[PDB]
Amino acid sequence: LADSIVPRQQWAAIEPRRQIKMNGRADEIFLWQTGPDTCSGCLQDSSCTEQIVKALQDADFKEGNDDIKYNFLIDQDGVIYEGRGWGVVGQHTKGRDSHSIGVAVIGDFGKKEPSQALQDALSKLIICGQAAEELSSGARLRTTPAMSGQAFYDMLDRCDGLCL
Amino acid sequence: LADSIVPRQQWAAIEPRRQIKMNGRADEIFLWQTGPDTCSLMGGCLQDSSCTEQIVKALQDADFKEGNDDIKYNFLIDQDGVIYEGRGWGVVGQHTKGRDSHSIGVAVIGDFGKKEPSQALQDALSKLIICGQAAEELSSGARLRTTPAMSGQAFYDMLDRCDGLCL
Repeated sequence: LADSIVPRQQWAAIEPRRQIKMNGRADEIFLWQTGPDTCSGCLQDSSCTEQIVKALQDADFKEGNDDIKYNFLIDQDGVIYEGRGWGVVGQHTKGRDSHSIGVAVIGDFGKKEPSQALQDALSKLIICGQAAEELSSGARLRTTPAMSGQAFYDMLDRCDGLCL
Repeated sequence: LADSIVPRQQWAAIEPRRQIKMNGRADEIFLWQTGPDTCSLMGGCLQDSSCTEQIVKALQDADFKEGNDDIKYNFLIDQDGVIYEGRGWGVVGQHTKGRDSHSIGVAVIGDFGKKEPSQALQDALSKLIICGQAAEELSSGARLRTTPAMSGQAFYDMLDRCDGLCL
């Protein structure tokens, strides 16, 4: 908490091969998980989650995407990573990328719920985005078990949103 | 909580005479109170009513008259937690003589010589900084600087015993 969002240059990101500007404020936030297999310890590691971001971008390329598919990413220790950033249409939620923000939580949460550190980072990213008119003040957080993992989904269901 | 910062145009701001950009993040936040004499201009209002937007405009007018390039502060916060955009992020203000080049000036609307600021105002203050830091506009260790003369005894006393805003 209290740090800055890690910019594209910190994790040595490649310029995108195409960047489509978003038509004003996003009013939705789609939460996805990178997967229990992301590894291809380093759940926090010593700045290991930073090369994972770099890698995810590389993966997203071979897949035909214009750049890493998410607008932001968050690791289990609470550090936020700038993906496509604010104002750019991502390629994360088929057919719904145009007016939403796509966030990816690094790791799998099909069995274990997210750390309070990760949850806090997410709440922060939302509050700050809204403060700066990047996100609509009513933006709903959307996800499903298939998207962010049963453990993550179950948690939002219990705390009617992020816990505490 | 989820509300955006109020942009210049929402309070009918007139464009700056000149806008000087700021090289590098700001490493310090200077706190100033608009004073007990804030209700002066026309003569509750300082509370929830949005008469506050009219006060921000009034301040700008006062600052122009004195020769400033625009309203003196980068941001202003009222007692209900509403944050208003002054000069905004990345621009040098004219709020703390000699120290404007690498800092952010925040004015708190009211008189805090005797009464501490509402909790709503503190949280907004807290949010502004944290979001400034997240967006890399303020350094990660930026110090909230002030004195009783600048922001009122009551405000100074509170930050002084909590080494910054109280949790």
